[PDB]
Amino acid sequence: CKRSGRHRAMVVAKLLEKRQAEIEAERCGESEAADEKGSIASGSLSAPSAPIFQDVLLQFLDTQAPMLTDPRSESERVEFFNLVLLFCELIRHDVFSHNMYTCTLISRGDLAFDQPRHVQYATHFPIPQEESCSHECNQRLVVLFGVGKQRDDARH
Amino acid sequence: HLEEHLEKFVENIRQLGIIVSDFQPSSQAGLNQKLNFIVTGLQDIDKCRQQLHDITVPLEVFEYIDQGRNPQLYTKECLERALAKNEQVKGKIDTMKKFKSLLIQELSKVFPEDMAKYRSIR
Amino acid sequence: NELSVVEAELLLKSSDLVGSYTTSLCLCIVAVLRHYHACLILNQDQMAQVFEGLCGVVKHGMNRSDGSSAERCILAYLYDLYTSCSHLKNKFGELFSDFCSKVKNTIYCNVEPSESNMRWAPEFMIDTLENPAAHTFTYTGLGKSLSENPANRYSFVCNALMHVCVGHHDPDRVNDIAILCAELTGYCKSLSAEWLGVLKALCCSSNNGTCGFNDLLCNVDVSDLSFHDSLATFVAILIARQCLLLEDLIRCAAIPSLLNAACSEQDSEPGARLTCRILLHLFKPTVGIRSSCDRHLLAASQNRIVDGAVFAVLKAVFVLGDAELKGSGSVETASLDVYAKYVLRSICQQEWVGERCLKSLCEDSNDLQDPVLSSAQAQRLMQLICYPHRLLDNEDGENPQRQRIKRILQNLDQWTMRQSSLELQLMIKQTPNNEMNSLLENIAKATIEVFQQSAETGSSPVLSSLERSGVWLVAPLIAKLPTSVQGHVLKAAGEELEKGQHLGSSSRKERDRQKQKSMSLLSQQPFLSLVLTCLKGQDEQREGLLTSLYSQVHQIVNNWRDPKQLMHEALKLRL
Repeated sequence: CKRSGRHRAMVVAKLLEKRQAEIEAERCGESEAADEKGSIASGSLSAPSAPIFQDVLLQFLDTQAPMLTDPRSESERVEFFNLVLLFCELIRHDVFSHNMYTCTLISRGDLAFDQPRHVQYATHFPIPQEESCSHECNQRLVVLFGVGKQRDDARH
Repeated sequence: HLEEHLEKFVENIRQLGIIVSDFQPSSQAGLNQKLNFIVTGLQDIDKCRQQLHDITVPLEVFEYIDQGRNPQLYTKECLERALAKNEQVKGKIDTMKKFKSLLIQELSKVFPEDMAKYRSIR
Repeated sequence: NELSVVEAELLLKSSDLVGSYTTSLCLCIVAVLRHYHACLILNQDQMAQVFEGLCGVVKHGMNRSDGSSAERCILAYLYDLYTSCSHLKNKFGELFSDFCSKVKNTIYCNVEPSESNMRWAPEFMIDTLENPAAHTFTYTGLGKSLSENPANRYSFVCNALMHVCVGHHDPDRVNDIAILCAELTGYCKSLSAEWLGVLKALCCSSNNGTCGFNDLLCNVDVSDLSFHDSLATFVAILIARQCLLLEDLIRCAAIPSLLNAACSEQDSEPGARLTCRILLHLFKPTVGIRSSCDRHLLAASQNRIVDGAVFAVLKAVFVLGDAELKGSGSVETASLDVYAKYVLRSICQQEWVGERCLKSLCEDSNDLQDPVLSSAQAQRLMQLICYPHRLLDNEDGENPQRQRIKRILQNLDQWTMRQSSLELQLMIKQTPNNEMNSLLENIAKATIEVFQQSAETGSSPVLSSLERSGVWLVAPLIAKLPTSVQGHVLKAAGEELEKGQHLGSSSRKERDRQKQKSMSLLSQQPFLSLVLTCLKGQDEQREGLLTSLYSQVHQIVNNWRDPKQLMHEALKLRL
């Protein structure tokens, strides 16, 4: 909130969209050749299912928001304003492991049950990946907000 | 109708329970089993409602949706074959029309008297 | 980028939209793209087509020399992307060599301006100035009249200032008369060199002859302070097309108005207020434009200017708040001393100004090298730069510099790292060469209470535990300080370890609790981290801190005769 300018916000996403897939992929192919050790490694098959990628960095950022949904306090508003666009451009450039980024918020969404912050997270995070797949984008937006068809009028 | 909504809620509850059981369920994981049982009960109620409806379905659409075929495209081939056979019989009828046209003019040019008599007769 | 194919396709259909819809609304695309130039210039693949796309649209305009302002400003932005990237020099370097001389000849009208003494008539060229609100005036022929005689531009300026003040102050009408003023000024090549008087005579109202062209003061009122909101917006659109250069704007406008701001009586104290308003909105009822791009043209046009004038702006703001005024007359009827201070705080209330100044002082301390400021008056000045919404601090004591140190160290965090460290490093050059001992005792008593407050925080995640433990933070701040500071505090850290044993006078009850605190100071790894950086570059600092290691090693060999191995690492740290 002290220093600002979203030219910095574009840099950190673009410092890390290509670095997460070009220095770990050198060691991923080393792991891709030596990942067949019995039934346990065959039962997992982590490397051939998806390349090894930098992950679980989302858990450093979900803790630092007790009620970060308001403009009544001026410093944390631009903190929250930067927070959602930074979360947007990680999805835009595919910076993060979005295969497991989605599943953690599914697990946080499922095990959640003035609203709690994990409900505040998935409601207000902007995903720019549109018309990709209905089984990943469209069906995720429906099930994350309970039961009730009054949300279709705002869709209208 | 309400059966489709019950089936959609059943699928949503099953997906939510699958995602919860896949992760480490810290709370009462019996709520997921209760949701699955409620989904099964809603499916049974939808089956009873459809039994009151008495709706019939053939089995070919089952392997079409096994391939993943939308019902709209099955209706596409249905309307397509209907219009194609309609065009085929229409073309056959039109060829029959021009054939009897050459018949009428040939019978006129070689046999004028009886053709004129039948024209009087109809 | 692909309007060039649309322009090529619709050239044969030949509507009125050729050169108009793909160029005037292109500037709206240009204005947003200039405002986010930093995002486009960052990645070097998408922008390569942008310079290719912008060239192909205006490929019938590489050889312009007498074009319109909107035609020039987009090609100025074409020059802006070319100048801000060396990799654009390679692929379209062949079509820039002819493009370089024709574009820059419009901008290179840098000369001493015309000092002609024509007897100013307040009626010259009355045909356009009678009612310019109507669209009956064709704007291609108006630029021909301004080009043939330079005095037409002078008289157009004089009477338009009468219309904005006498007429109704609607924000929509003044935008339209500013648009025609912006396009006609940029219609010809050398219309930017004749602006020498109006940039001074609109504000300098107590000279009467040094500026010339006395009709500027004559035909309009001065004491009215309502139409200058429209005037500041009018020159903001005017400067957004680069019609006002900055190589001689200081010689024309700024420094004549600096002497007439602080050193003026009520004859130009509203004129001193006019100095404030033309510079407050230069970089930051109301003129509410419907176009959101027009509210963001000045932020887009600010990329070509630098921090070489903001310190000169804030220089005269202090002196306007320094020379006391009593004849004023609560926004403007009060004194301009506090109103200059209102400008001083509201400039740094903008979050852009605070970060841009602090990075500049981290680059070089020559931004605030002016010796016009006093000691304590400059001390509060960078505290506005440090924080805009801060309280005004108390008056000076015997040690005014020491009290400025103690306030910033009571509230230490990671976010105020550099502005605290900037406050220290300005203080070692503002202290003259006769009294570094005055600064040495200033860093004596203020840093021993740091040693007490590091002990006081010790007595009573990572980042949340970091900000409560700013003794972790002050050592890199000490690490920025020169070697005289660390050598001096080793004397200060030496003496507090000397008194640690000597307090209590070897008591059965009073020494042991003090000796408990003395070995506690050994226990906190801040205290070793404070001094391990200090052991580099010291000549006489052996005897001070080792007095603590005298009595601490003596008691533990008697305490050893009595958590099995926790003391072993407590013995490795003294090694």
